[PDB]
Order: sequence, then structure tokens, then C-alpha cells
Amino acid sequence: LAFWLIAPAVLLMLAVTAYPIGYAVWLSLQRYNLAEPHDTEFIGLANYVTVLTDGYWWTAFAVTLGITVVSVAIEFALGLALALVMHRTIFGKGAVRTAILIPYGIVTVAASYSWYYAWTPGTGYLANLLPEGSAPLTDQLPSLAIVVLAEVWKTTPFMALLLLAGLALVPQDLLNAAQVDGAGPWKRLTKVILPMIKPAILVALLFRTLDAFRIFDNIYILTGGSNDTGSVSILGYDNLFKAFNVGLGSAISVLIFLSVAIIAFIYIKIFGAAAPG
Amino acid sequence: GIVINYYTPANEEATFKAVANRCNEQLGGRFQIAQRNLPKGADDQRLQLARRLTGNDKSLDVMALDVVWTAEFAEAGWAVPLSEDPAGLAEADATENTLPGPLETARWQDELYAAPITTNTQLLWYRADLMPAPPTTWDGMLDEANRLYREGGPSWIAVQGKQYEGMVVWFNTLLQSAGGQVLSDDGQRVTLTDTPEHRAATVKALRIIKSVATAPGADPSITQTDENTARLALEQGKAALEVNWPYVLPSLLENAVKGGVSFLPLDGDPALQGSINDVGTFSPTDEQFDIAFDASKKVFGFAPYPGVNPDEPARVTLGGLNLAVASTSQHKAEAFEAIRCLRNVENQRYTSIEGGLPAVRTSLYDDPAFQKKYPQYEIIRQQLTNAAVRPATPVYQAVSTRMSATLAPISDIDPERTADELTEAVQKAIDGKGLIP
Amino acid sequence: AEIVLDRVTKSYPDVRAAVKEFSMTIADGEFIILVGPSGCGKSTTLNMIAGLEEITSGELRIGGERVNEKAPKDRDIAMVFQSYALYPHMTVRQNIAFPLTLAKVPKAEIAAKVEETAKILDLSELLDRKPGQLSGGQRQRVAMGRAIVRSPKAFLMDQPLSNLDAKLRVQMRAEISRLQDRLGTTTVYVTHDQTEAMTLGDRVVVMLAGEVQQIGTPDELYSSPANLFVAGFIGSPAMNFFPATRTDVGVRLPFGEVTLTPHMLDLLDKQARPENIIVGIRPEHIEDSALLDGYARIRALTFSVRADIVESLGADKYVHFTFIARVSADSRVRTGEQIELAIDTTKLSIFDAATGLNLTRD
Amino acid sequence: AEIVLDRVTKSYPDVRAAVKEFSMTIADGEFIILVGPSGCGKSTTLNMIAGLEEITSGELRIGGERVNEKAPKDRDIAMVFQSYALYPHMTVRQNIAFPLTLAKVPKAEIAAKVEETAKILDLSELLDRKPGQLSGGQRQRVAMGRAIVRSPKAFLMDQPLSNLDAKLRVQMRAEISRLQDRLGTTTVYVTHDQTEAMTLGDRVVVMLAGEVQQIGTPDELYSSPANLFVAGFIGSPAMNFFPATRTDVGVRLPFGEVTLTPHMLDLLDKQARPENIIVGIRPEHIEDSALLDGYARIRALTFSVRADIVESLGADKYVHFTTFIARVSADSRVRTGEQIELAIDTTKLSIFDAATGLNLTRD
Amino acid sequence: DARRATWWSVVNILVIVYALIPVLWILSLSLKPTSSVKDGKLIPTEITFANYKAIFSGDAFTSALFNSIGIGLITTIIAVVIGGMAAYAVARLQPGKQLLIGVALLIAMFPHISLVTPIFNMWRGIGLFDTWPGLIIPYITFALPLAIYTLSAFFREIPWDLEKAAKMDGATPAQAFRKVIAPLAAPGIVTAAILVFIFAWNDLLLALSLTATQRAITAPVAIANFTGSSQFEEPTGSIAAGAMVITIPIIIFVLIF
Ligand SMILES: Nc1ncnc2c1ncn2[C@@H]1O[C@H](COP(=O)(O)OP(=O)(O)OP(=O)(O)O)[C@@H](O)[C@H]1O
Ligand SMILES: Nc1ncnc2c1ncn2[C@@H]1O[C@H](COP(=O)(O)OP(=O)(O)OP(=O)(O)O)[C@@H](O)[C@H]1O
Ligand SMILES: OC[C@H]1O[C@H](O[C@H]2O[C@H](CO)[C@@H](O)[C@H](O)[C@H]2O)[C@H](O)[C@@H](O)[C@@H]1O
Ligand SMILES: [Mg+2]
Ligand SMILES: [Mg+2]
Repeated sequence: LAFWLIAPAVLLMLAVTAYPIGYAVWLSLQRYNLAEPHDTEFIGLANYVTVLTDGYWWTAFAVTLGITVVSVAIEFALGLALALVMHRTIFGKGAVRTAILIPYGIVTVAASYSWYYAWTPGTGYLANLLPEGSAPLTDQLPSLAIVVLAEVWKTTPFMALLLLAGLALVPQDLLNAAQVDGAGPWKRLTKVILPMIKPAILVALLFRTLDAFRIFDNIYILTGGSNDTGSVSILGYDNLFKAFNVGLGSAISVLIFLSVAIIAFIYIKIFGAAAPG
Repeated sequence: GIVINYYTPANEEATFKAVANRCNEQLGGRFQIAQRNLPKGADDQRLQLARRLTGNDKSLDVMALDVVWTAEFAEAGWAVPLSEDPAGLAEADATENTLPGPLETARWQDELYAAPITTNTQLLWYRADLMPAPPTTWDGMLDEANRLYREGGPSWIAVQGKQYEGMVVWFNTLLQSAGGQVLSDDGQRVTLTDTPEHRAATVKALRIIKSVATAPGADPSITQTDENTARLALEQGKAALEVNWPYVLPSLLENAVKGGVSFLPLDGDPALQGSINDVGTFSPTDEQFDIAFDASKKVFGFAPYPGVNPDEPARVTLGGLNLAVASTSQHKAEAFEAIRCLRNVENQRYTSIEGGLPAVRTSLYDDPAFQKKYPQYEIIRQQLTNAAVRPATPVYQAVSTRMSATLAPISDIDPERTADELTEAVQKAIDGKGLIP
Repeated sequence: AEIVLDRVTKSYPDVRAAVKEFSMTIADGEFIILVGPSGCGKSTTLNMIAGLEEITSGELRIGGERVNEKAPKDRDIAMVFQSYALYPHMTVRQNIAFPLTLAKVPKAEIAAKVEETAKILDLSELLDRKPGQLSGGQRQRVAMGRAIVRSPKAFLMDQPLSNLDAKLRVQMRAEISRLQDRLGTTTVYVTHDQTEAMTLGDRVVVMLAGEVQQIGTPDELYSSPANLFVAGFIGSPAMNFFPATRTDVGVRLPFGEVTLTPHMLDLLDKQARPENIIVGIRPEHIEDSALLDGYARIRALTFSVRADIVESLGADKYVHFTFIARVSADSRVRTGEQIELAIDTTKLSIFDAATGLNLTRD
Repeated sequence: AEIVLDRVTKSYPDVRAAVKEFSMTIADGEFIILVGPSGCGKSTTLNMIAGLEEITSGELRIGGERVNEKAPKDRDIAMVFQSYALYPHMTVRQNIAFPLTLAKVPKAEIAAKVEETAKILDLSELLDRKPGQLSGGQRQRVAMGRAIVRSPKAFLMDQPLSNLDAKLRVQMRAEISRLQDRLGTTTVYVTHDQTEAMTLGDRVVVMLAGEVQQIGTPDELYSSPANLFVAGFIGSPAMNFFPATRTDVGVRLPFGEVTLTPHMLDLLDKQARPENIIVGIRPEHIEDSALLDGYARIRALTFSVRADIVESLGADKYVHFTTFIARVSADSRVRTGEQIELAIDTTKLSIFDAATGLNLTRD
Repeated sequence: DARRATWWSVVNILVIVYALIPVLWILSLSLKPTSSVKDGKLIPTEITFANYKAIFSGDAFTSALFNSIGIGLITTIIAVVIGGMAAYAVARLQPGKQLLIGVALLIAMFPHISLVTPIFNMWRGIGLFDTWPGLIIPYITFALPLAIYTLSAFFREIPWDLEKAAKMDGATPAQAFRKVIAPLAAPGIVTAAILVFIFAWNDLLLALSLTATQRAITAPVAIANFTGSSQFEEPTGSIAAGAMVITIPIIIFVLIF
């Protein structure tokens, strides 16, 4: 069976990864400028030894690291809470599940504009709560903070729905036995519920950690590239469409692709649980 | 049929859509101009054009590219040399009635690559009820703002402060008005400090910017102020002094007759009702035009750009739009006819009087009724005799991006340190070093 | 703790009562078996006492107070479910230990009690396997392990030894009965194995259709059942039943007449005499009428029938007629053979054909 | 179909074996009960026969041909699991009728046999309620029912009646034999509750440590146990055992001596007698020696003991003694702390090798 | 039982308002007149609908919805029908090797900036630039990894005894799936299709780099490059109305489910 069954899917996948990613590493080996379409030549590691060395890359990298690890930590922690109350609902039958979808269902650009106006000084409902002269969008660490808060609100149903699906399999007898051996809610949650759901949390938290690393819209609208900050997903876009350096912009693409592939490897290797075992 | 897609800045569309319609009534149905939008802020216009060009977009017909990109789009071959012209008429119509300066920006290595359609030097704007006459110098603006701050009024000096081309137009204006320059006339050499006089100008310019960025009662949002932020602030009445281009008027009289302006309510006046048509065009009878304009002079006014040194007339930087036919386009001869159509004198007139953009054909300066209908005309044409130019090189947008990145956030500027940063960063941009921020 | 139940009731969507107004009293350190048929109210009650289920009406008192609202931690009972559900995410070496870990027992003290428990329940070793490696007769014992660690206010064991070989069962039946006595802790237990129930029970509580039927030490349930169902349900094979009519010294059967002792003739006159009566007897009280001694030859009624089928079980045969007699294996009877049967008049029991109660109950 | 097994073997990581060179045969229409200790390898043998688990080595033959690697569909067995797993969403009817739906049977006939299954099984009302409403023996009934509707070549069953009250057990037990005989299909039953095995089992197989120990009829397993383990493992309570030593007329015991019958002496003259004999007696053969008649006495031995403890299950007194239970008839007047005298017909004795455990009196 | 029910209702209301507040802030900004969009107050007063009609007097947003719902619900199915076959194969048999899981994981990342770079070059020579046959190809390549890794990592964990029972009753595997797996995997698998629709309808970065004309301008990019139609007036009420009309298919769908 199974070697007939993969064929119609892998047929496409293999092509649309192999040509683009292979062609990426070729372009990164060349001097190549969008304004000079065939008038530049092979250059070895020149794009790497420059992009790995400049100050701008390490800030744009370090900020996506901070934003991903902070936003996933919060998105996970609130993800359990939304999952538990959606699973053991009583008075909120139907409605409790229904209201949880729309922060996933909204388009991220619309959400980010709403947060941008929420925080804009003298014209934002929660901006009006700050002491005068604060204007938080204008400063680096505050601009990080508001994009964390925007990203966290937008993402939490990604976690909570997957973790609810991961919890909904758990047989009630295991929870009754815990309850009659007197494990209070937190004791069971930690000694029974999480160990049962292990693989589904490491799947959900992996795909979130990746998504939270490659996220662009939520910083592009809320002060894109503004006073350092930014993100490696912005820095690569800019060095391609507003500087015309295909050699350098592809080298940024390869260097992040490798630097995220090791993260995809770590949650397979170190924590073990994934699709195959 | 046949369609010429005409790309113009979003903020220049209420004028350009209505003239494209005028032109479509003139062409007799052979072909039509269809207006399209590029983004609001200048640097995002170049971004979106360079994509459409590079991706071989067949829909792109004619571009309103910014006055400073002509060297880059000619060097890349994306905009046609005017000597491509199928009828042979383009270089004549580009030359025959324009100004020496507007027509010089369209040349790279002698040959023309574009035809001017608009030009603009910025002006100072002021609340005429809050102060008796506008100061002739930046120190005078700081004095009037500091006075108005103590007095507890709208003390913001509204200026372009975001990290974008805007923020760089201001710095080049101070440096050239203080007699310095960013690059040599060959474009090969960095000139913020080839000599102590250029440094002295540079540090003075930086110190002016730092002082207005840091002053008591300055706008806390200055580090994020677009030109649109600046205009609005003045329209919202939060700023008593503003430094913008020849715009405002369209939004002023419009917002006033919409009742959105606190100091100039015109919505309540029966003679001014119906002035704004169904598509939003300000279109009163000329007696209502004069009522609204006189009511504006009674509270609000405008003046030549402030000096750096007392008794020096300001060397204001050029802005503008240059049309060109795109190299990807099929309908080349029709597009060259369309550029010559959009540049006609009655549509130039229309553009300035119904929109605000200063037309570039010269014969309108010889028209007294135009001289009434566009009050700022005299000081625009005067400032244009004295105008500074952005430093012409194909490299330019790299210089703008690297140079502006040394300055933002504006309040942190040590003039000596940042003059050193500019001398390094501009050299690095000319050399093509590192990632662009 | 004592336990007391008054009018306790459970109902479900259909609403239909799973149990209707059960009531009993259990002293501190008693031992109770809640025996009954598949549908009779049991696991449901056990889950009500454990607090894993809403009491629909009535009152439950434990340890000197009413506890209807208290949560299952609060009640400090321990249980083994019918499903014997283990966690499949911990070796047995902590799956048994688990309650001691919630109780903050010191590491070596826990390990000692755990290996003592592991020897106590004859576990393969302290096997330290994942439960997916075990089967039934190991898994069910491991589940009972985490109950016998705790020493709770009371134990509630739901069919705990249902899945074990007979040589090991009796060993575990010794281990449970020693543990309850050494601890002095109230214990409730459920099984279908009445033979395991009888040897354990200080008191049995036979239940049918969500209703308690009779309560007492087995002696009463075997010798003095209150109705025909209890009389049929306890023992093996089931009680023989025959239609009958009273005589002023005895009773008529389908094959003769038995003189009653005067006590039954008084009680059957003290109660109203029914228009129809059924007589019941144990198959093990029916024997080959050749094998009798003088008092049985005096007291008994003898009749002959054909052994239409026969089976053997060591000390006894079963023989089939029209019914089973569980005759002694000294009988030389073969299949298809006429045999005489007899029983002692004192062992006959008499039942109302209308209300089903036993008139021979003492 | 025929079934045969050829040193079938299974092993797991630690490796250690779980079934070890097992060999057996089942004629078409036979009825075999597997019986043995807890944990000894029962479920795995049945799973490997059913094809739900993989044999390590040896050979399985069904129809007479080899079938080791063939899939569960290829084998045409119906099975009831050791823990009776169930489909949690499906209403009871469908939970039963499911294999008839895999057979694509006309829906009216599926529904009809769904009623016949419920009737023959006493699924009380064909209730069509979620499986979460019938915990306990109601679930186990439904779990069995799927099998008996299919009527395939073979039934393979794993303690199918365990959570049932006695009146249900005996009724179901008859229902199984009726079904098995009416279909004429091979049944391989599995239980470590033994009276169910003895009454069903046209052939009982005893297994220990992953190894077969005796294959035979109920009578052979009761009356010619191959060794002291199987002798003690069959019946309840277990066979009472004593050390013993041979005399030229029979054997010595901890309380006397038996003149052994000439037939058993001829068997004891096969090879030689061991330095110690384990004699063994069924507890239920032991009786009060006051009750015997002359035809038993001539072949009796008697001794007195103090009653260490006493119980009665009605039919029999279970009276404890020590050098044990004597499962005497309730006709004995004994109470604990009294002296009582224990006797039996010595024709009923068993004797075994104290070294290798084999029966010495093997018929 | 008020001690539970009051707390439980308060939390049930809390998550309801927390899921609404930014959507309501969009609606209030949308409905306030140009005099009061600057008022800093959440509760709207003196409501108007001017911003909505000023959008609908333009084909831009409708044509953006018209194409976007198309590409979104084409890709949400036509990728997943191949994703499910390979996910079933990787759950049942061993193509489910560690390397298939690792490759699906890496592509699950394939951060779209790293993919649009090489693509944009390809489409300078190949063309297909503004038509759907450009955009859908990288979209569906983002919609096989999800609809594969999550799809198998969830329904492969269904209980073994029920699968043994299905095998023992003789079901053919691909039909045993629909009869015995799919009816009980569904509450854990409905989410996979929703997460893919919420992606294939709902990204800017592809279309923002790979569309320009009215052709295939999808609803997210048609807001991200948009700014208010009145060039001389405050853009916020029009951007808010834009965001408001953009939400409509999702909130209507969530009210259907
Ligand atoms: N959650 C539930 N929903 C609906 N009905 C239920 C539920 N739980 C039990 N019932 C019904 O109530 C009855 C309760 O069964 P009960 O627990 O008395 O039997 P039991 O103790 O499991 O017997 P055994 O253990 O011998 O099988 C069942 O017959 C069942 O039909
Ligand atoms: N899934 C498994 N993995 C590894 N070893 C196993 C597994 N199942 C059983 N075993 C081994 O086989 C032995 C028990 O086999 P089996 O399951 O046949 O016992 P059983 O007799 O069926 O149990 P029961 O007493 O419930 O009838 C154990 O000693 C155990 O080591
Ligand atoms: O004058 C109106 C024009 O404003 C924008 O252009 C500005 O961009 C730079 C300054 O920020 C200069 O090139 C230019 O002089 C400025 O005017 C806008 O991009 C144009 O479309 C407007 O015509
Ligand atoms: Mg077993
Ligand atoms: Mg039960």
C-alpha cells in the first residue's frame, strides 16, 4: 500500500522544494544585482563573510530570537488555560468553544493595525492610560513589548485548539483515579495530563516556535524596521526588494534557513517526540 | 481596446484620476489612460515600481517617478531614453516651456530619460491668530515655540522626523543652506568633512535638528512624524508652526468646509455648501472660493522657508515628479502621446489650482488669474531660483537609506559623532558595503 | 470511619433510577460484599460513595458527618475500579507508589513500602516494566497495589480479583483479609464470585434492580433467604422449586407428602395461608435414597426418576430429571437410569407464589 | 478447518522467551480450552494464532497449510479480546452488526441477525445506547456479540464470560456449545477459571512458563495428571500431598501404611520406586471414617487429627488439618478443637516422583 | 451549585469579551465620523456608515475577496486531498521514516521570505506573475507540510485494539479508514482543514511580493498596501472599515460552526 499512497503528494513537494532551495544556494555563491541582469559574476563566500559579519544581521536575528521565545512561552502558558476551559465547559456550552476561533480567523494585518491604533498616543483607547509624553511606538524596547502583546493575542488559539485536540483523547478513568487518590487540579495536570499529552504539545509548540520565528506582518505594520529592532524576515526582504542585491538577499535566506533547520532538528533529537516516534 | 496604465503616488491620486479622465475625453477612444497607485511614503514608491519593472509586468505603461530616481532608472535601462520616441516629438515637448532646473533633473549623462510634470520647494506654515508674523530663522521658531510652550498653547514644531527620504530632505536642506554638500559634483567623493567649513556646516545642521528634536514642549511623536503626521497635527490645531511642502491648502479648505478644523469652521456657512462635489473635489463658485480663502488668511498663513544663518535666503531642496514610459510596455508611441497629453497647459493649470502640486510649464507664472488662484506661486518660483538639488548619482537610494540610518532616532544626535557616522556610512553606501538596514 | 447511607438514590436519562433509596450502616472496621447481578446497582453505588458521581437524592454520612458535597480528595477513600485502569506513562515501580508520592513519603520509606507491597501481592519482581508489557493477571494486581499502599478511611474494591488463577486467588484472598484486620479499616468489596464473597464476609448485601434485597452474615443468606430470588441467586447449582399444597401436618409435592415440624405449621398458621405455594430445596440436599441412616429414613420422602443426563465433579455428581440433583459420588447411576432421591424435611423452604417471600425464613 | 502448531515460539527484549517450542493440533469441529497460570503466555499464543501478533520461530498451519505471515483477513477467525475493546461512538446495534457491514449484507438481514445475536446472547433489550452507559458486564456482552454474529471458520476467545453473574455464566456457556455444535466450527477457548473449562472442553490444554504440560480430556486431566504440578493445579482446593516410601506390598505415609493394589504395584515395578514418593489425594475424597461401609473399609486407611479450623459451604465442611483441608461431607459432626478421624478409599490415591514430579501410578 | 456556576460563567464571559475587544475596536473606529475618530473613546457616539459606502463605491475590495476566497478554499482542499493520502501512508507503514517527518518539519518552516526570494527570480523568466498559477504553487507547498506532519502525528495515535478489531473482522485498509478511523479522528482533524484555510486564504507575504495588478490581488495585501480613499482626510476610519469588511467571511463561517 504505502509506497503507492505517498506518490501523488511527494511528486509535487519534491519539485517545489528542490528547484527553489537549490537555486537559492547557487545565487548566494554569486555577485548578482537586479539592476545589472547578467553583468555580474561568481564570488564564492563573499555574501556569507559580509552578511555573517555586519552588526545589522545580528540585531535582526537576536530580536527574532527574543520575540519567538517570549511569544511562544506566553502563547503556550495561556494555550493550556484556553484549552482546559474549552474542554470542561458547562455554562458556556457551545458559546465557550465558538468565541475562541475569531483571533485565529481574523487576518493578521487587520489585527496589527488595530493594536497600532490602540497604542498610538492621544488617539488609542489604552494609549490614553499612559502618563503624558510616553508615545511608546517611538522607542525600541516598548515597540518590542507591544508587538509581543499583538503576536500573543493573535496566536493563542493556534496553541489552545491543538492542545485541546491533544487533551480530548485522554480517557476519563485516568482522571478519576487521580482524583480519588486525591491529586488536586495542579498535581494531576502536571503528573497525569501533561505526560499523557507530551507528543501533541511538542508538535504544537514546534510549529508555533517556527511560526513565531518567521513572523513578519505583526512587525511590518507596527513600525517596520523602525529604529533598529525589526526582524530577520524584514532584513532579508529589504536587502532584496529595496537594495537589489540578489547575492546578499539570498545569503540571508540560506543563513536563516540553516539557523531554523537546527531548531527543527533539536525538538526532533533532544525532546524525541514527533510524527515517527 | 488599448490601455496605458499610469502609476502615481497614492497621495497624488485625487488630482491624477480626474486628469486621466479629462485626457480620456480628449484622446477620442483610440487608447485610454488608467490611473493606478503606488504607496504613500516616497521610499515605498520606488520599492513597488522596482518590483513591477523587474518582474516584466506588461500592464505598466507610464510612471510618475520621483525627481531623484532618474539616474537609477536610466542607468538600469528601466525608463526609456527620450530618443526612443517613435514620433520624434518627446525631446522637444520636454524642452519647450519648462524651467532650467526641472528639466535638468531629467538628464543623466546629457540625455533625457523623463519629462517633468510637477515641482515643489517646501514652505513654512503658521497659525496667524497665535503669532503676529512668522520668524525668518530656526532660532526664531524655537523662540516662538518655547514662548507658546510657556504660554501653554500648541507648541509643537511639526516636521518630517521618521527614518525615510523625508527625514533626509530636511538634513540636505540645512546643509546646502549652510553652504555644505553631502557628495562632490562628480558624485565620487564624500564631502561632510573634506574641510572644516563643511564639517562646521554639518555639525550646525545636526545641532539645529537635535535642538528642535529635544526642545521643551516638542512633539513626543517627532521620531515617527511623516509629512502626513505634520500636516494633520496642524489641521488638528496641535502645532502652531509647520514645515511642509506646497500642499496643505487642499486639505485645509476641504477640512474647514467639512468642519474638522477648530480655528477655521467653514461647514456652517451657506455660501460654501456644495463646494465639495460627490468625488470629494473642492469646487466652489469663485466668490465662495474667495470667502473661504479670505477666512483662511484671517487665521492661517504661509511664508518662505526659515534661514539657518540670519540674513541668508534659504537654499530649499527640490522635490517633484518626472514622467517616463516604462521599458516593459507594449503601447510605446501611445504612451509617449499620453505623456505629451498629461503635460498639456490646461491640465497643468487644473493640477495646481484644484490640487496643490506646482505645475512646471512656465507660461502660468505669466497668468494673473493663476497667480491669484495659487497664492504661494511667487515664493515657490523665487525659492526655485535658489534651490538645492539632491546629489545626482544612480547610487542615491543606498545613500539615503545609509545616511538616514545614522540620524534616527533624532533626539540622540551628537553632532561630532554623527558627522563621523555620516562620513563613514555615506562612504559605505558609495562602496556598497554590508546589508542595507 | 463508620459509613451510613440513608435513601441514597441515582437516576439517568432514558429518567430511570440506577439505584432507588438504598440504606445501610457500616461500623468502623467492618467488611461488606455488595453481591448482585450484572444490572443490579453496584459500580454505580461504589462511584457515588467515592464521590465520582452525583447523588440524585438521599444522604451519605462518613466519619461522624454528612459528605454529599465533599470532593473525592476530601473523602480520603481508596478504590480499585472494575476497568483496573493504569497510567501507561510510568513504570509499575512508581505506578504502585503513586499515592505515597502525593502523601510526601520519604524516598527510601516509599521504596520499602513499595517492595513490601510487591512481595505482598506476589508481583513478578518489583517488575519496573511499562504497563504495555503486562497482560491481565499482572495488570489487575498492579492496580490493586496502589490501593493496598494507602491505609485510607475506607477501601472500595470493585471486582478486584476477577481476572486471576484459582491457586493465586486464594493466596490474595488471604492477603486482603489479613490487611483489613491488621489495619482495622472499613472495607467494601464487589464480586460475582459468591464463593470468594462467603469466606470474606462479616456481612453481605445482595442487591437486584437498584434495590437491596437482604443483609446479613452468609449463614442467613444460605440457610434463611428472605425471597425466592435470593434463594435462587445464592449457591450453585440454583435451588430446585416445585408447586405444592398445605396439609394440617405437612405439605404435598408432585410425587408425595412431607410432614412439617410444628414450628413451620405454627408460622404458616400465624401468617395467612396462600391459595398457591412453592417449595424450594438445594440440589446438594438431594441424595440417593438407598444411602440413608434411620433418622433420614424416618423423616424423608423418597421418589424415583430417570437420570436423563449426568456429570461428575469429585465428591459429587450432577444428575438431570423432570431439574438437577447434586448427589454424592458414591452413587453408581449411569445416564438413562431410574434413581431414587430423598431429602431431610428440616431443609425444605416454603414460598408465597404471589409475593415471593419465604415463609420458612427464621 | 484443521489447525496445527509446530514448535511455535515467541521472545522479547530484557531477550527472554514467552512461548517456547509449543506444538498442538485441533481437528475441524473440535473444542479446545487453554488453561494455565496467570501471565504464562496465553493471550500471546491466541494473538499469534489469530495473526494479531508475530511468531518469532516455528510454524502455524490452518486448513493444514502453513499460514505464519498471512494477515488477519486471510485467516477467517472471529475473536473476543482479553480486555474486550470497543468502538466508543457506535450505537450498540452497529457495534454488533459491524462485521455484517464489512460483509456488505442486505441491511434488513443485518438488522435481523442483530436481533438474533441479542436474543441468543441476552443483550437485554438491544438498547442502542452509547458504550459509556453499560460499564461492567454489559460492555463485555456487547464485546462478545460481534464474534457470534460472524460464524467464520474459527472462534478464538479470551475469557469471554469473566464479568458475569452465575445465572448469566451458565446460560451463556450452554449458548456457546449450542452455537459451536450447530455451526460445527473449531473453538479455541481461554480461561483460568476452571469449571467452565471442564464442562465445555472436549480437549483441555495445560500450559506453564510458555510450555505445554498435558493435552487431554477432562477425565484424563482430573484422573491421570502427568505430574504433581498439574495434579495440584487442577481441581479446588489443590491436591493434598504427603511424603511416602515404598513397602513390598505398597507404601508408608505420615500416619500409616497402604497395601497398594496389584495393578498399581505392577506400575511401581515399572523401572523402580524413588527414595521419597509424594502421595497425593483430592481434599473432597477425605471423609469421617465413622461413616464408611465394609466395601470401603477393606480398602481404607484411617487416622485422627484435631480440627485446626472449620468452615462449611453447605454440601461440604472445609475442615483444616496439619501433619491442609479435608473437604468432608456436611454429615460429619466435627467442630474446631475436636478430634476427628480422616479416611478415604486408597483406590483413589495418586503417587508422584519427589525428584522429577511425574505420576508413578500413570494408567 | 453557585460556587462553581458563578465562577464558571465569569470565566466563560471573560474569554468571550477577550476574543471580541479588538474586533469591536475595529467596528467602533469604522462607525465614528471624521470629527470623532480622534476622540480616544471606545464607545461610539453619533454613528455614521460613510466609510463603508466609500469602500463599496469601488471594485477593489470585492474583487480582492472574489479572488482570495477562491485561492484560499481551492488550496484548503486540493492540497489536503494529497496530504491525507501521504499522512495515512506515514501513519500505517514504514514510508513513515524519520527522514519523511524531518523533511515535512523543515518545509513546515520554509519561512516564506526564504522561498519568495528564489521564486521571484524564476518568475522573471517563466512569467505567470499576477495569475493564480503563480501564487497557488508556493501556497499549496505551504499546505502539504501542515496537512501532513500534524495530520499523521494526530490520527496515528488512535487506540490499537480498535484497529486490531477492524483488521480481525476483515476490513480492507483504505475502507477501514472511512468506516472506523475517520468518524472518531474528525474532532481532532477538523482543525487541520481550518488551520490550512486560515493560512491559504490568509497570508500577505506571498501576494505582497508576487502580485501587483488587479489580477489575483488577495484581500490581505489589498488592505496592507491600501490607505484611505480621501487623500486630504484622516485615513483611520477607512482603514477600520477595510479591516471590518475583511473579517466578514471568517466571522460568518465561525457563526456557521
Ligand atoms: N453514565 C451513564 N449514563 C447513562 N446510563 C448509565 C451510566 N452509567 C450507568 N448507567 C446505567 O445504569 C446502570 C448502572 O449499572 P451498575 O453500575 O449498577 O452495574 P455494575 O455495577 O457495572 O454491574 P457489573 O459490575 O456486575 O457489570 C447500568 O445498567 C447502565 O445502563
Ligand atoms: N506487550 C508485551 N511486551 C513484552 N512482553 C510481553 C507483552 N505481553 C506479554 N509479555 C510477556 O509474556 C508474559 C505474559 O504473556 P500473556 O500475556 O500470554 O499472559 P496471559 O496468561 O495471557 O495473562 P493472563 O494471566 O491475564 O491470562 C509476561 O511474562 C510478559 O513478560
Ligand atoms: O509635495 C508632495 C509630495 O510629497 C511626497 O514627496 C516627498 O518625498 C520626499 C520628501 O519626503 C521628497 O522627494 C519630496 O520633495 C517630498 O515632497 C510624495 O511622495 C509625493 O507624491 C508628493 O507629490
Ligand atoms: Mg490474558
Ligand atoms: Mg462494575
